[PDB]
Amino acid sequence: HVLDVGFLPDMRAAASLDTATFSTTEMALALNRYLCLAVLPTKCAPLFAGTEHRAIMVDSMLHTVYRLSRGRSLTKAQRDVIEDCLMALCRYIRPSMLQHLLRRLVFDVPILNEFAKMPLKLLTNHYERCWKYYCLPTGWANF
Amino acid sequence: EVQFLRTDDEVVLQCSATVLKEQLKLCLAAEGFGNRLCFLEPTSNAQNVPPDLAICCFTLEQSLSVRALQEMLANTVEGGGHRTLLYGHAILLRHAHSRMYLSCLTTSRSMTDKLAFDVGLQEDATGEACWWTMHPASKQRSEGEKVRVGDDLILVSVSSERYLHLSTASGELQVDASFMQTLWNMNPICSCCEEGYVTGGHVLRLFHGHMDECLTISAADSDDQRR
Amino acid sequence: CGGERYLDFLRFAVFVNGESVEENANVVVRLLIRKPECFGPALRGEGGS
Amino acid sequence: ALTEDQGLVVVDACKAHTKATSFCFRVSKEKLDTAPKRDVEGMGPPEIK
Amino acid sequence: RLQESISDFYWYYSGKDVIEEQGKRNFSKAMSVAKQVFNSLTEYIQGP
Amino acid sequence: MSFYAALIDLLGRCAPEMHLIQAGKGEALRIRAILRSLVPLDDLVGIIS
Repeated sequence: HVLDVGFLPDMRAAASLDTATFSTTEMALALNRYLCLAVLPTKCAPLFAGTEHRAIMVDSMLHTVYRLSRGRSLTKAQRDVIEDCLMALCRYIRPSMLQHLLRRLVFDVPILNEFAKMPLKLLTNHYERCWKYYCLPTGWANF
Repeated sequence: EVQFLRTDDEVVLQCSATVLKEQLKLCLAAEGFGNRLCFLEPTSNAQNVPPDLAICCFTLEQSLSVRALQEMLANTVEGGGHRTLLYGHAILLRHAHSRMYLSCLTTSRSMTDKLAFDVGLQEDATGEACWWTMHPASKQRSEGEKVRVGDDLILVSVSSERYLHLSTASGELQVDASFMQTLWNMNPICSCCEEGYVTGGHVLRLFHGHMDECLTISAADSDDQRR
Repeated sequence: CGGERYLDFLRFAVFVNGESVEENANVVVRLLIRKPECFGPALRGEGGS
Repeated sequence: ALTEDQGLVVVDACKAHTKATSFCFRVSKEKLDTAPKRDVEGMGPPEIK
Repeated sequence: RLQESISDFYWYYSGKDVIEEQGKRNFSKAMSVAKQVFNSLTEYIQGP
Repeated sequence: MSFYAALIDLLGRCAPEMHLIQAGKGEALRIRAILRSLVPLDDLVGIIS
């Protein structure tokens, strides 16, 4: 289902001030994405697309996001990072180069908390990443 | 006078349906040791050729109320009898011959895309699926009445929560408990017999002379072909 | 069209305050086996569509 | 049964005409017509022990 | 009808050891009505 | 489309509790078994996909 159902939204038909007809599909994640938030069970299917797909919507506010649904949508990413066994480096690159660095404080403070939860979940115990080894201190320096 | 269906009495289920615009005489049966699934035994041609009714003979083991049955279920850890049957009681049929109890089964047949639950003979009476409940067919009776002979009945499963049904289909008349509340007549084949006296169904050995003779067919592997 | 309105009222019986009441649900599921045997052989199972 | 092609013989079930196959007991070999039959739905008395 | 009803109530509370206050109150109400029908039944046959 | 979507809305909503009675009581198991039979799996996944 995460291979199929998550891929039915083609970025949810992201608005460019040319899409305000299928607003109900935005609210289809009220029930569809709630199951994903609730459940937290190798990379057999491409989960990286799902992580960055959620990362688009948490930051994006061009279409009317309906702020209660914005909190609802934030819960999915917040739940996904805890269960993830370090298969989000590709998704981890994007928030490093924005939010506090490239100032989007109106739509980066909750993302700032979500990113703040990332290093505490992993001490330097059973992981290593040379590309991510220098990215995080550079982002920490700039922020 | 009109008799009533007492417990601890032999009995046979019965139903009829039209295949050529005629009320065929039918009765449930099962072989037991072998194919455990039940099968239908026609008897309409009994005048011109008799049926095999030995397997068909069922027996009423006991009967009680639904709540009392649930208390028995909860009290899983283990007299005179002859209690008269009433509508709404939880009946318990038994195969007189095979000594295996009638029950539902978690199977399917004919690919109806729907529950069929082909009935069969469970090897033990333990478990709640073995029990069945009666209900009234004709409106002239109601719940709590003393059930008599001849009147039509609607047997219902306890655990399956499904009704006994004569399933007409392309093939032979299947008796899966799937869809319709078939009018199941209930024929008393026999009842409490007298001690030391002969009745139908009892198999016996014919003696001759004083004691030292017996009628028999010759043993197998013989030129007469055992006739 | 006629079925949808009746099913909407049947919907409102059960999800009272984000729950599912057992008694009405039980009676509904017993009754729903028989009378919705219509709507063709698709969902009845006699067909297969 | 008594199929009469050879005599008293044990025939198959699928050739039973219910008159050659049918039999009855008797109290004694004294010749009695036994014209008046009897019938009852119940058990009736026990005769043969 | 009352016999079958009250008999089923006994089976519901048979497994339970202690009886609820509400259950005993309900059962007492049923018992009082049962008493009145028994006396009314007696008066049809009192006197031969 | 609307009719079948409303029908499964009723059928999905009237599940036995969430987990209270499902963890031990028999009524929940019977209702869930009959519920899964009518609309079996590997058809929802095709329709949603």
